Amino acid sequence: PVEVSQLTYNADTIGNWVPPTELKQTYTQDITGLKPNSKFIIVPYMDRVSSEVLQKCTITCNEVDAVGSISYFDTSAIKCDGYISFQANSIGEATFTLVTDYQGAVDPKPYQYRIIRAIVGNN
Amino acid sequence: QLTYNADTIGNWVPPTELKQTYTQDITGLKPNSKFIIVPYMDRVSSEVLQKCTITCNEVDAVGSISYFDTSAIKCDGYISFQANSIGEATFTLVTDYQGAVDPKPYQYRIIRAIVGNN
Repeated sequence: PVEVSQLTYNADTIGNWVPPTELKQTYTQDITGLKPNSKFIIVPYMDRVSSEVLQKCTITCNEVDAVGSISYFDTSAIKCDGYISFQANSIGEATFTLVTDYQGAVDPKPYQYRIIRAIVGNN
Repeated sequence: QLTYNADTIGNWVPPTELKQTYTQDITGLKPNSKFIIVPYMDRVSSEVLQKCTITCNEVDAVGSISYFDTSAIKCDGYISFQANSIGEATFTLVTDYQGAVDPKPYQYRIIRAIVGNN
């Protein structure tokens, strides 16, 4: 176990949300390979050319106690905001709900996420 | 035991010149505690290519943050740092904006692991 005086944050795990294939879509996505039963926070980041066709995406976890929503929007009024604080399950997984409303969706570029883990205790 | 607080948000002070290097102190933090600051965005693009890059002046801090609001959107990076004994941390901002009439600030979110005396 890591003493609080040696606490560090690992923030180098990044990934992509699978893009939708319809203009309005609700779906889920699993993230996998996490330390089992650890506490994490997932935050949005962006390095992404705007589609300029109003690609709105909201992510949440329907577990009570996974707290927060993440919002993405790429057209003029840029959103890359929110967070979700969650605990990975006993096999190192978590699931998220995505709700997308895109005004165009030919071959959309994924929105992007970063997972942060405090390395302290046995987390 | 371990929970995160991620609701502390703030603004980076905007530049007064087209090309600028300046510092900003974030204050009010728990003295000596360890944090990670990430960029976020909730902001109308200027469309005038407002580029901002941030690094931390504190001893042993690590990372860089980048912002860019025009076509190729950047809201990226992170800095992991320790607040000083006063509850402050100093950052260096490098800005290169193609226009700069009353610019909207770029935005940050500070994450703290609430564990032990952190």
